[PDB]
Amino acid sequence: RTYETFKSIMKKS
Amino acid sequence: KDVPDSQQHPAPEKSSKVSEQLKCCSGILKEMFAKKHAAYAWPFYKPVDVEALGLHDYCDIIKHPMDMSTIKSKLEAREYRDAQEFGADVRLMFSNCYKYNPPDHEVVAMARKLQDVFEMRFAKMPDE
Repeated sequence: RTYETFKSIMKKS
Repeated sequence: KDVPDSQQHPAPEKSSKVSEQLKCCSGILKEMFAKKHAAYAWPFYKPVDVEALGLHDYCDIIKHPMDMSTIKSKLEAREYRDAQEFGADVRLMFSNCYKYNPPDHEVVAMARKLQDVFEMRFAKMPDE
């Protein structure tokens, strides 16, 4: 698929 | 001892440089594994958790997710055919960062920075 994601780093939100 | 049989294995029976290198590699990766590179190696100290980071695309990208710990562990596991197996998956782990993520990304940010340390490390390895 389209690379919408990345290796999410540190839930700062 | 002193054998010209270097087709299937570059090594004698195994490791004339390798395990010395790996041992280097480990001190080099475990260097990266130091809480200094852990500003920039810690997404690497451990594997990609694709169900975690929210990947799901992962298996498109990341065939062979490498991480410090893994090239560290394989290193120490002595899967490392040598350092060039070390720096292979250090960089492959640097790769899984670049392949998946944009090159401005934090993980990739480590990878390039770990690349300062790792490759400098790697270069001070044996070879002789």
